[PDB]
Parts: sequence; structure tokens; C-alpha cells
Amino acid sequence: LASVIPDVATLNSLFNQIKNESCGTSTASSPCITFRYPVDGCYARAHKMRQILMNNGYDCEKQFVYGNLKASTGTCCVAWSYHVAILVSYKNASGVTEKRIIDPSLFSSGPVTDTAWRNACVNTSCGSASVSSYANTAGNVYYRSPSNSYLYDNNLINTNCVLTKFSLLSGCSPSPAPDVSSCGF
Ligand code: NA
Repeated sequence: LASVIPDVATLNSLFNQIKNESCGTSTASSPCITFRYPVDGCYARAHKMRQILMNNGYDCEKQFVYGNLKASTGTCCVAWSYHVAILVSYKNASGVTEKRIIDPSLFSSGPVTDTAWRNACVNTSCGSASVSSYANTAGNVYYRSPSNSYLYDNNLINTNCVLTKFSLLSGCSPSPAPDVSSCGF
């Protein structure tokens, strides 16, 4: 298991592998990743992206951002108290380590800097918005509270259950998302 991806070609491959699992595509396996439904389930999307990296022999970090968050899909807005995505480390063309967020719910075309990512979580086309804090964690953290408490989903039982519950959903409705209380760990 490697924390640093060896090159940009591999980072791009991994991005494509993640995008290929998006709900709405012919290419995805069960459960598809519900990037088109940004209302909720970010934690599950992130952990499923991490599973794809691990399938490939890589791990990553999570970045959690907290605040009065607002994001747009291009036709509707969602409001969040937190968001999470995977923060991938890789070696650039001269062997120096760089990091990028992968989050196709906000950036469908490729990896982006964490500063661009956090700014998309405070999108003022959806009204007032601000970041109160952000934190990086090991990838294995499923959720991090603003008080630095961790929860885990090591066998992806919660992840897969939530993704399945949200499988048919798209856009910014329904909001709140349907109940996922019955999904275990
Ligand atoms: Na979420």
C-alpha cells in the first residue's frame, strides 16, 4: 500500500477509473458513485473513491471542510455544514510530491488543488458562504467532526449501503436526502 502515486499518468488513470464509476454512466459497477447527487452522502462518495485507489495499491488522505458551505452543479444549489473528498499525493514530472483533490461532484474534468476545491464549497452564486475550518486526515477516516472525533467504515458497509440508497437520485432534490439510518457498519 503506497501513500504517494508515482506519476501524473497514474494520477490521471486513477481519476478516470473513479469517473467511470459515476452514476449515470454505462461504465459503472454496483453501486455507482452518486456524484450527480450532491445533497448528501459525500462521506460515502469519498470512501468509495478511496476503495478504487486501494484496488490499485494506493491510499490517500481525506480533506474535510466545514462552514456555511454552498455549492452549485450548474443548474441548482446545495447547502452543507461540511464536505469531504480525497486528497491524493503524487510525484510530479521532476519527482517532487504534489497533492490534488479528486471530487467529481464539483470538478468533473480532473484533479484540482485543495484551495480551488474549498472555494467551490463556498460558491456565492448560491448565496452567502464561508469556511470555518478544514482538516486533513488519513484516508481511512470516514467522518471527522469539527471537534476532531473520527468514525470509520473499514469494510465499506456503510458506504455501499448509502450509495445504493442514493443510486437513482440526481440534482439538488430531494433535500433533505432520504433516511440512511438503517445503513450499518
Ligand atoms: Na455530504
